[PDB]
Amino acid sequence: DTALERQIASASRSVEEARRLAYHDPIRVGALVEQISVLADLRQKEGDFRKAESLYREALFRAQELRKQDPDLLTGIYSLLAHLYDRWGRMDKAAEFYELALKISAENGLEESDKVATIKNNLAMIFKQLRKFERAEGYYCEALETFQRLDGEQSARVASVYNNLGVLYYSHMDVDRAQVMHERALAIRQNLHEGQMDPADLSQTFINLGAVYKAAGDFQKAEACVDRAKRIRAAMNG
Amino acid sequence: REILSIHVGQCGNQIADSFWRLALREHGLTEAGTLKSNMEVFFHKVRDGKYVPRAVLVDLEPGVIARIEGGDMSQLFDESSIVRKIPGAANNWARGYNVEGEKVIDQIMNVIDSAVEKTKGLQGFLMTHSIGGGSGSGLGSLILERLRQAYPKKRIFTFSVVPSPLISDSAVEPYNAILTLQRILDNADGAVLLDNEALFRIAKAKLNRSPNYMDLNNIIALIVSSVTASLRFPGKLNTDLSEFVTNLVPFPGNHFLTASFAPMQVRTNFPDLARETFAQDNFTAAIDWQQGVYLAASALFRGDVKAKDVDENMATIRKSLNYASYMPASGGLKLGYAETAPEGFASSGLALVNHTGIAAVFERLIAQFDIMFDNHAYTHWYENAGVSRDMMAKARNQIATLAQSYRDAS
Amino acid sequence: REILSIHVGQCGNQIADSFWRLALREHGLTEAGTLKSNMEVFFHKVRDGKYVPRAVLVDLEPGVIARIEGGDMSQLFDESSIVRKIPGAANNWARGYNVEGEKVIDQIMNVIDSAVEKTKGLQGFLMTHSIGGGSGSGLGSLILERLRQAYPKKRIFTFSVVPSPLISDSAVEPYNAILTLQRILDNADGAVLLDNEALFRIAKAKLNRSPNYMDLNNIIALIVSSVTASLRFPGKLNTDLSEFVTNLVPFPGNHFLTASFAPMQVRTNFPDLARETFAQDNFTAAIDWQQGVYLAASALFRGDVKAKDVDENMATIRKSLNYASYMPASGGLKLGYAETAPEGFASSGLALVNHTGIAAVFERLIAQFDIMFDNHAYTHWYENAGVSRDMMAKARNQIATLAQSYRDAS
Amino acid sequence: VNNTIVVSIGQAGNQIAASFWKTVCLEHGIDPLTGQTAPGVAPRGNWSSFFSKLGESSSGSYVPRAIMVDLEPSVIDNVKATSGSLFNPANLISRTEGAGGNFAVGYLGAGREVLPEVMSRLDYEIDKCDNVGGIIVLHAIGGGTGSGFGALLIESLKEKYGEIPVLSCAVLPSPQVSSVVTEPYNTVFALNTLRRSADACLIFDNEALFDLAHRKWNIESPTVDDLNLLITEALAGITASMRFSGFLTVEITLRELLTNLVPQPSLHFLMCAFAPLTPPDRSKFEELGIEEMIKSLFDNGSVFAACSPMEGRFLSTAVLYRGIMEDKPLADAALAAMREKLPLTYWIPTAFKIGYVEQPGISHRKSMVLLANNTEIARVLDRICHNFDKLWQRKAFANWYLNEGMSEEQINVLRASAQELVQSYQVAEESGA
Ligand SMILES: Nc1nc2c(ncn2[C@@H]2O[C@H](COP(=O)(O)OP(=O)(O)O)[C@@H](O)[C@H]2O)c(=O)[nH]1
Ligand SMILES: Nc1nc2c(ncn2[C@@H]2O[C@H](COP(=O)(O)OP(=O)(O)O)[C@@H](O)[C@H]2O)c(=O)[nH]1
Ligand SMILES: Nc1nc2c(ncn2[C@@H]2O[C@H](COP(=O)(O)OP(=O)(O)O)[C@@H](O)[C@H]2O)c(=O)[nH]1
Repeated sequence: DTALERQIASASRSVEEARRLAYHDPIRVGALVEQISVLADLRQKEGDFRKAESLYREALFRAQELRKQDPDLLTGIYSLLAHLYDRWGRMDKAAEFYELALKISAENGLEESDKVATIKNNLAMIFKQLRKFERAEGYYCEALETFQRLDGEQSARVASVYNNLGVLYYSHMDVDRAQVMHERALAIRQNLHEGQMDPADLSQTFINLGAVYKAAGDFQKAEACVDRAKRIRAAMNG
Repeated sequence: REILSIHVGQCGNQIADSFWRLALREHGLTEAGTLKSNMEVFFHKVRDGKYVPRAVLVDLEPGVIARIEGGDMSQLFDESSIVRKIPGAANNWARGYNVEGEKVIDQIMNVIDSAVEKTKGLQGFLMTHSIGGGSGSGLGSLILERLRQAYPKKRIFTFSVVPSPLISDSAVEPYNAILTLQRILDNADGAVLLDNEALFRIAKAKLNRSPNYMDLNNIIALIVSSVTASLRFPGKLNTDLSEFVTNLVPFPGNHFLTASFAPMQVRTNFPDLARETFAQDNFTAAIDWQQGVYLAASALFRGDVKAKDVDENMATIRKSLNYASYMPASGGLKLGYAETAPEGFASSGLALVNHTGIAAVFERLIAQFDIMFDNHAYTHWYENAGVSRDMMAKARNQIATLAQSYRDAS
Repeated sequence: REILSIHVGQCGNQIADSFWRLALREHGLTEAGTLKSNMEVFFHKVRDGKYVPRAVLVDLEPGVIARIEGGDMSQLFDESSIVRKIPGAANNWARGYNVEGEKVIDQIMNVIDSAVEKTKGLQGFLMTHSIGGGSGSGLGSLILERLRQAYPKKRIFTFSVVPSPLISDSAVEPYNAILTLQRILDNADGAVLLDNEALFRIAKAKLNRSPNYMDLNNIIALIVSSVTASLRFPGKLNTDLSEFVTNLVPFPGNHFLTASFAPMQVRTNFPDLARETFAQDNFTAAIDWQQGVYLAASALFRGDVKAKDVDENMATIRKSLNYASYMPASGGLKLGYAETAPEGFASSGLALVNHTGIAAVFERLIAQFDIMFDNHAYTHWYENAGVSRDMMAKARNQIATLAQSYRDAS
Repeated sequence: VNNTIVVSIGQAGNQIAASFWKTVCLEHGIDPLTGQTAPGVAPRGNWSSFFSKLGESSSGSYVPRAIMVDLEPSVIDNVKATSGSLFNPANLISRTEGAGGNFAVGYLGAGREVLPEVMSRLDYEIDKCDNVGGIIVLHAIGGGTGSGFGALLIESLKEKYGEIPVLSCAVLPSPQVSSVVTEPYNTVFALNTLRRSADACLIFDNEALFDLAHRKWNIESPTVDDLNLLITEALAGITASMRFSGFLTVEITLRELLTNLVPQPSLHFLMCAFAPLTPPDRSKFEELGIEEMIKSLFDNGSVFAACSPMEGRFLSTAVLYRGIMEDKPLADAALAAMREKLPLTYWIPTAFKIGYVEQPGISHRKSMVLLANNTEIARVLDRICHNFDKLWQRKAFANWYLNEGMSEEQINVLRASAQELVQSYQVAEESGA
C-alpha cells in the first residue's frame, strides 16, 4: 500500500512490457535498458542491490546477443552497473566497471562521446576516493576537454568538471589550481540561468570558492562567497 | 502456496510440453491459457479468463521451445517467462554453468524474480531437468545455486532425469551428473531422480506402442503433478511441499527420491493399486533391491481413494517392503490424498521413496566417473571452459560421500 | 446520428480501403456487405442482410477504385455511390476545384443527396482526403464548399493528410494545402490533420516491417473510426460529433486537431495507455512542442476501459501536459468511452488534441508558400486553369491569420 | 402518499437514474427489468411515492415517476436495453445531435426543442400524482445537457408550479481533472439556476466518489457503474423516508427535508455522505455499530464532495438513519459528541434532522445517510469560480456560447450570480464562526 511499493509495481509492469516487446522484437534493447534503470533505482532505494544488479546484467546479456554489436549501448550498461556498485559502497568494483565501459568505447569509435566524458568524470571521482590523485586528475582533464569539444565552454557539464577538479585540487591542498577551477566554474555558471542549471549548483560553487579563498588567506572574499551562497539557498524558498 | 516452475534443458523443456499439457488438463483449462481446484499454484492469474503458468522455459539450443511456441502452445506461455540463446550449452557442464550460463543467469533470475514478486504465497520450485546434458545439468546446476542464494528458506524440488544405466546417450554424461548432483545435494531440498531405462520399460508395459520421449514424459508429468496435487487439490491429509523434506529426508544428504505412478477413464479397485504403486518394477529408477532397504516411503493417492482402505492395503504393503532397522514396525510411510484424480484417470497413486537403492545410481555414476576422470577422458572440455579438475574431483568427493551416506543409512 | 462519409482523392480513397475494411470488422460484417452495435451510422440498410456503406468514393484518376472494386470489395460499395472520371485533377488545385471539379460536383452532390435522403438522422461528414494533391485537396476543397452551402447546420469533419515536412512528395504541394486549408477553415467544423512523417514513424514502431500506405492508413482508419465510435458503440460519456466542435474548438478558427491512437487481441493494462495515448511521439503530426501549449485535448478510450482509472491516470496526464494559461487546472480535457474495442484490440485510445503546435504545420506551409508564391514558382498551372494570384494570396492571408490565431491562443 | 418525480437529465444524471431505479425497484421488491412485481403479492414499502399503477391486475408493471431527458440517443437507448418494459417509453425522451459541453445547446437550443415535450410529460406525471411534493432532478453540473437542460428544466418547472421542492441531485465537476473542457463554464451557468430556481442542489463530486469506492469499497478501478451506486445508495437513502411507512419511520418529505436544511434562500447546496462504506464482500463481523458509523460519517474523506467537510462549518445537518436499529438513546448521543466535535454554526443553535427508517437498505442492514449543508461547499465553488475567471480573462473558448444566443453581458451576470453564491457562504461562515 506504501508509496514505494506502488512505484515498484508500476516500474515492474513497465519493465515486463519492455521485456515482452524485446521477446517479439529482439532489437528493442535500448528501451528495455531505460525501463530497467527506473526499476533498478527503486530497488536500490529499498536496499535490494542484488535485484538491481540482476536487472542490469539482464540488460547486458540482451545487448551482448545483438547480431549487430552496439558498443555504445554496452558502454552505457557497464556505466549503470558501475554507478550501482558505487552507491552500494563497492568502490573497487565501480572503478572496474567504468574502466570496462571505457575499454569498449576505446576499441570502437567512441573515444570522444557524451557517455565517455561522463564515465571519465565519474571514474575520476572514484579514484579521488581511492586516494589516487594523479589518475583522478588525468581522467577529469580528459572529461573536461571532451565536454569542451562537445558542448561550448559555456555549458553545465564543463562547469561541473571544473567544479570536480576544483574539489580534487582543494582536497590535495593545491589551493592555486583549486581557485582557477572554481572561478572558471563560477564564470560559466553565472551565464546559465534557466532549467539548464538549477541554482543549488551555483551555491556549491560559492561554498567551494569560500573554502578555497579561506585556505588562500583571503578571508574577506571567503566570507563574501559564503554570504552569496546563503543568499541563494535562502532565495529558493520564495 | 503457489509453486514456481523452472524447465531448464532440452530434457526439462520437453517435460514442460508434457507437464503444462497435463497441468492444463487437471485444472481443466484449454491450451491457450483460458478457462475451459486451486488454480493459483501453477498459474498466474493475469486476467479474468486467461491463466499464464508460473514456468520459466529457460533453454539453450532454442529449437525445443520453437516446437512448443510454434505449433499449439504459443499463446499459453508468457514470452517474458523464457530464455532462448544460442549456442546451446554444448552437452558440457562448463558451457551450461560458466560459459553460456553466466550469459543467461541474470536473465533467468530476473524472470524468476518477476514471477515470484507476483506471489502472494510462494512455496516451492518444481525445477525440471536432467542431470545428463549440458543445459539441464549445467545451467540446472547454476540455477540451483542462484535460487538458493536468493531464496534460502523455500523448498527447491529438482525433478531430474538420470543418465541411463543401459547405455550412455551422451559421452561426457557421467561427468555432467556428478557436477550437478553436487549442486542438487548442496541446494535442493529434495530431488526426484527419474531414469529413462525405467521410463522406457514402464511406458512399454503401459502403451501397446513403442514409446518416445513425449510418451515417457507423461509418466514424469504425472509424477511432477502428483507430488504437488495434494497442494492444489486439497482433499484430506494435506501434504504440502514442506512435508516432502521433513518426512522423506531423514539425514541431511538423503534427499534423492524414487517416484512411481499407478495405475500403469482408468479405474482401479485399489487393493491392487497399492501393489502397483509399490511394485519394484513400477519405481522409476534402476535402484538396487537385493541390497536395498528403504528409508522413508510416501504414498499420495489421488482421486476416488478413500482412507479406510490404506489401513488394510498400505499396512499390508509396508510389511512387504524392506525398511531400515531404525524405522518403526508399521511406521515409516507417510500418506496423502487429493480430492481430484488426473484427467484420464479416476484413482491415481504416487510414491516418493527414499531408498538406499538410489545410491546404486550414485555408485554407477561414480564408477563411471572413476575411470573417466583419472584418465582425463573428456576433462579438457571443462578445463578449457572454466572448470578445473580440482572443482570436479571435489564434486566426486561429495557424491562418494553421498553414495556412502545411504550405505551408512542401512 | 448516421454519418455520411466522403473519400475524395487517391489519399482519401486509399484510406477508404482501410477504413471500410475496419468499419466492417468493428461492426462485424463480411467484405461483401452482409452480416457475418449501431450499424446505422456508417451503413445504409438496403436489405435484411446486406449493409451498403454511406460512402461516396469520389475520385479522379479512376485506378484507385479499380484496386478497390476489382479485387475483393466490388460487392460492398454501391456504384451509385461513386464517381470515376479521367483526367485526374492533375496534382493541381485548379484542375480539382475548377476544371475537372465542376465536371463532377453536380454528380458528387446528387450522390450525396441520394445518400442523405436515405437518412433518417444525418449528423456528420467524415470526409477523408489529403491537403496535398489535386484531387483530395482540390476537389476536397470544392466538396467542402458545396456541402456546407447545402447543409449549413451539419458537422463536417475533414480527415486530412498534411504534406510531409520531411520532403515534398509533390512539387506544387504547399500551394495545394493553403488553397485547401482555406476552405477547410471556412466550411469544416473540425479537421483532423494527419502527417505521413508521423504516420511513417509510429507505424515503424508498430510493425516489425517497413510500412506502406496501406499500413499507414490503418492508423488513420482507427482514428477515423475512434472519433465516431462513441457515436455508434455508445458506452458511457456519449460523445457525438457535435461535442468535438463545442469542446475542442475554442475560437472560431482553431479547429485543426492532432489525433493519436493507442495501443501502438492486444491488451493494455491502462495506466500506461494514457501515457501512450498522450505520448508526444504518438501524436500523428509534426506539431511543435518546445513552443507549444495545448488548447483542448480529448480522450476517447474504447473497449475494456473503466472510468475509475481516469481519475488517477488522466488527472496525472493533464498535469504532465502543457495547456494555455486560460485553461483550468484539472480541466481542459474532455473524455469519452465506447463499450466495444476495435477488432484486434481489447482497449483502445484516441486523443483529439487542439494545440498551438499545429500552427507550426501551418507556419511550414506558409514559409513554403512565401518563397514559392512570390516567385511564381508553380503559379501558372493555376492561372491557366482558372485560379488567379488574387484568389491564391487571399488563401494565404487566412492561413497567415490562422497561424497567428494559435499564437494568439497561447 | 407524497409522490416524487425523478427527472434524469444528461448522461450523468441518466446513468445515476439507470442505477437509481435499479435500486429503488429492487428496494420495493419489483423486478428492475420488467417493471412487474412478484406475481400476485404487493410490493414491499409504499410503492406509490415513486411509482404508478399501470394495469389494475396486481401483477402488471409499475411505471416509475421518471422522465429521462438527454439530447444524445445512446444514453437512454442503453437504458431501454437495460430496463425492458419498466419505464414509460413516452418519458424516455431522446434526440439525435446532443449538446456536447455547450450550455447554450441544452438551455437555449436542442434543449429548448425538447422543453415543450418534456413539460408535456411532467404534466402527465404530476396530474397522475396524488399530491406531488418534490422533484428530484438528476443531472451533472458539468456538461451541456445535464448542466444545460437541467438549468433550463428547473427554471421551467418552479416557474410553472412553484409550490414544489426541486432537489437537484447533481454531480459537480471533479477538481482533479475536468471531464469537459468547458466544465467550469457550464457549472457557473447552472449555478444561476441551481441557486435561484432550485430549492436545493444536492452535490456529488467524482473525485470523492472515486476515493470512497477505492479506499472504502476496496476495489482498484472504481468505474461509473460504482460511482452511480455510491450516489444511488445515497439517493436511495435520502428517499427512504419518502417511500416507507413502517414501524417508527420519520416520514421526511422533500419540503420536510429542506425546511431543516435550507436556512435562507441562497444556502441550499447540500453535500452528502453514506455509512457504512463496508464493501459488499459480506464483512459480517466487521459490520459497524451506530456509535462508529457516525465516526465514519464525518471523516474528511467520507463526504461525496471535493471539499474537506470538518475543515469548515456545518451549517445545517440531517443524518438519515435507515435500517434496523436496536439503540435509540445510543443514537443521537453519538451525535451529541458530534455536536461538540464538528464545526457547527451558531447562527444556528442546533441542527441535526434525524430520520429513522425501519426498512433496511439493499446493500446494508444498518445504513446511515448524511446531508450536511456545509460552508465548504463554497470552497468547491471557489475552484469553479476561479477556473471560470482564468477562462474569462482570455475570454475562452470562442463564439460557442455567444453564437447560440447568449451575450457577454449575460455571462458576466452569471459569474456574479455565482459570486453572489460563493459569498453567500462567506457571509455565512464568518458570521457563523
Ligand atoms: N525423460 C526424458 N528424457 C529425455 C528427454 N529428452 C532427452 N532426455 C534424456 O535426457 C538426457 C540429457 O539430455 P539434455 O539434458 O536434454 O541435454 P541438454 O538440454 O543439451 O542439456 C539425455 O541422456 C536423454 O536421454 C525427454 O523428453 N524426456
Ligand atoms: N496516409 C496516406 N497518405 C497518402 C496515401 N497515398 C498518398 N498519400 C499522400 O497524400 C498526399 C497527396 O496525394 P493525393 O491527394 O493522393 O493526390 P491526388 O489524389 O491526385 O489529389 C501525397 O503527398 C502522399 O504523400 C495513403 O494511402 N495514405
Ligand atoms: N457520477 C457520474 N458522473 C458522470 C457519469 N458520466 C459522466 N459523469 C460526469 O458528468 C459530467 C458531464 O457529463 P454529461 O452532463 O453527461 O454531458 P452531456 O450529456 O453532454 O450533458 C462529466 O464531468 C462527468 O464527470 C456517471 O455515469 N456517473
